[PDB]
Amino acid sequence: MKVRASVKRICDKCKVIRRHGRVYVICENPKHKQRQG
Amino acid sequence: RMKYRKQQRGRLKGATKGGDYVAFGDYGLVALEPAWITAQQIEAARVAMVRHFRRGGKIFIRIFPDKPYTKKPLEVRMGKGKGNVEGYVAVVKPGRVMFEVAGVTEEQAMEALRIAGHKLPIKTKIVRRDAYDEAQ
Amino acid sequence: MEYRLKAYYREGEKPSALRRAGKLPGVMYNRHLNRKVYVDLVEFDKVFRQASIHHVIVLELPDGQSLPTLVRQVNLDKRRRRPEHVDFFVLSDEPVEMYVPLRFVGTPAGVRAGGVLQEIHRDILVKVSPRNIPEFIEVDVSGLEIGDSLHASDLKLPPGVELAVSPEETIAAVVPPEDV
Amino acid sequence: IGRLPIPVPKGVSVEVAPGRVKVKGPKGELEVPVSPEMRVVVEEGVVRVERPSDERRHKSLHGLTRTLIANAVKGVSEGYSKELLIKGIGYRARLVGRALELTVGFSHPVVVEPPEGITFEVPEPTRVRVSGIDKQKVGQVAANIRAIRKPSAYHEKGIYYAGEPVRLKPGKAG
Amino acid sequence: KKVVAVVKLQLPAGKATPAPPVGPALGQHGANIMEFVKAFNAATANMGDAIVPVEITIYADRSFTFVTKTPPASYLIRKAAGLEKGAHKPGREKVGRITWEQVLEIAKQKMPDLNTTDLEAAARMIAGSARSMGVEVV
RNA sequence: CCAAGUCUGGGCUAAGUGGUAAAGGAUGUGGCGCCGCGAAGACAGCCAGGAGGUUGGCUUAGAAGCAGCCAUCCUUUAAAG
RNA sequence: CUCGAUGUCGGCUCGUCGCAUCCUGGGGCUGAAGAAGGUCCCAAGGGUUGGGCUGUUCGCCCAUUAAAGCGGCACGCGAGC
Repeated sequence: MKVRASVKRICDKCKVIRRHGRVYVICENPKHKQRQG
Repeated sequence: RMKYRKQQRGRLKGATKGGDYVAFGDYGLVALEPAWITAQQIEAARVAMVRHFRRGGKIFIRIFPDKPYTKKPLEVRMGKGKGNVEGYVAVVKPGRVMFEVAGVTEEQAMEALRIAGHKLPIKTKIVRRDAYDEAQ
Repeated sequence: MEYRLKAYYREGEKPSALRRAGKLPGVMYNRHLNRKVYVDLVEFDKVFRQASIHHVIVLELPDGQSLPTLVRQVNLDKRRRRPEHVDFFVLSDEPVEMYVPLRFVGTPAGVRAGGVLQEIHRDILVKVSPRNIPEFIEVDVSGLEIGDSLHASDLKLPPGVELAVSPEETIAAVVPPEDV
Repeated sequence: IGRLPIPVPKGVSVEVAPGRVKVKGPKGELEVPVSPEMRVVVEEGVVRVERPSDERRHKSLHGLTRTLIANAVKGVSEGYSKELLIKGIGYRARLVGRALELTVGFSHPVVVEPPEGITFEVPEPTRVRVSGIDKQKVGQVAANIRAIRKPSAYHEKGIYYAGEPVRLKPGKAG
Repeated sequence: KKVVAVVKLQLPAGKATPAPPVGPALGQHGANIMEFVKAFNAATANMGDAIVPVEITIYADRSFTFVTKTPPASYLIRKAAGLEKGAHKPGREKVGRITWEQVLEIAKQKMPDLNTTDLEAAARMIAGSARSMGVEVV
């Protein structure tokens, strides 16, 4: 899941993973592909 | 918005600071870098707060919907007497005392405001007085 | 309790340089005697902060002249707050100008009643009692709804009694966040 | 203090080379990398990673070279085998010698060929996995197999590392 | 598929298969309506009109039931007390309000199963859960 | 490229920012104040218990935390949801 | 700027970049079983029909199709109709 902006974790244990400036949240919930990079 | 019964056509253009500051409940929105602001949008924040809160504990206010603007026509050429009044707003430009009580006893009120504004019309922050303030 | 480190050149310029240093301008005033001393912020503040220490004076040590002071005027700088100049009064004996800490128990009957929330107008009081008043001018009242409001009247003047303000006007009241 | 501590037993051929620390044990003189400032020691039984400063880059670096060569060696002591469990009524597992095999994708020609330290263990074939030598290389290959037919968190006929509890997405009506 | 362990069932003594807690409930959860129900009758039938809570299953001691264990706090309080359903709203309404002594008394009355049991525990719990429903102190 | 230090001195980024933009969103990077804590020996790592009226309000088919509108306590130490 | 002058619609004929991608693939996602859908990020390579009526580009209808995309260049084109 992508959104140029917003990404604010939610699978509650939802993770702030820095990947090439790629502001991406990694989790255990398909729902949370937090892609804002 | 509100400014009911005014008195005249319009203001104009300028601005750089003021005199908003104190506190008044300690659930405050310190406007920061701005200009006027839609009395409506304002209502936005109004609502925003109102709802966040468990829907009752009453907030306060601050800067009034005091001014009137015109885009003049609706989109024509340009020459009328600047006629028509179409927007009505508040005018705060140097970080100000946007006053929002309510009794949320919480960074909850914080939140409601927080975004009401984060949204609102600009750059601003929030807090509570801590240099008190003495009146007559 | 408090203290400070002295001034020289004031009104503005130098003091500014101070702000820079980490020291904001200080006006030292007493019944018709006065000179400028200077503000080292950080701690200045801490104490200030006390607040109870902003209403109710304390002892400032400056060059050894252990003296009594309260805030009587100050310029906190809008642009970020903090100050533009800090002003105090060292006091002999005659304390009349007192805006001291006010507490009261609004013995619930508000938000735990009509939902009504309690708005406080005074929170603090400005009356008299020469160099003698704590951190708690106090009162209280269970009435918290009906449209209820409590005033400078009912008041309830403890120990060193001395209303120096107005014949009522209210201390505060119960606002219907949603009626009652 | 604590970001550089390891013991180097076995008579391990734990020896510094030209830019690479060569850790030799069962077969492979595993190359556990070396940066110019890091620098390290291995005396009697003690193996230590050095810290030529204490900035972010280095600190991580420490954790690295340390756990890594750490690996290199503990490894060389043994070799490295991978614990993979195939499980799926839709799959078969047989070695063939130097080759994959196995299938669920109904056209079975599944011919792989264990790169190196990698050997195939099919005693099952449910419990069936691999062995390697190179900490990662092994993991990687395992993933290779796994993924190539594995996923299934709603109905499952797959290859599973240890066999993580993996999701259980319900279906039609219920 | 069939999860096996004591299933808690809150019911009306004298009765025998409450639609909600014993109809489906017992049945699919791990208990059973009519039979657990009638052994129950045999028992809770003499204690049922101020709240009857029991946990049941085919359990150790080799039998069917498990433990009949004092009516929930608030339910028995009110149930000895007076009005009807929950006070529609507690705290704010202040519609149901009991009396000190009266509280300590019914308190000791049912007190037995009390967590460790005592006068303070009984009366205090009364006030607590009492308010909880709408049974405030007054 | 074309005249003149690929000066010296102390810093910060490293995206090429050099070489153009906001609201805004962040375990970037570096810098300074308030808290809890290693000997009421910490936290991440990790053993075991995750308590007894709690499983009280409308819906009550269900809030009987984990449908939703009210409360916001009682017993009791893992300590207290 | 342009008038001692720059020929403006539509349509031909021949086009040429763009991607906010219609069709093509690669994709994480689902309120994904399959299938087929819908939801975003990557990628312009190639592809991107015929009629009808209307001077209309637009558009509605006929029959298909993988699809039968939006739009840049005086809304490209008279020293080429």
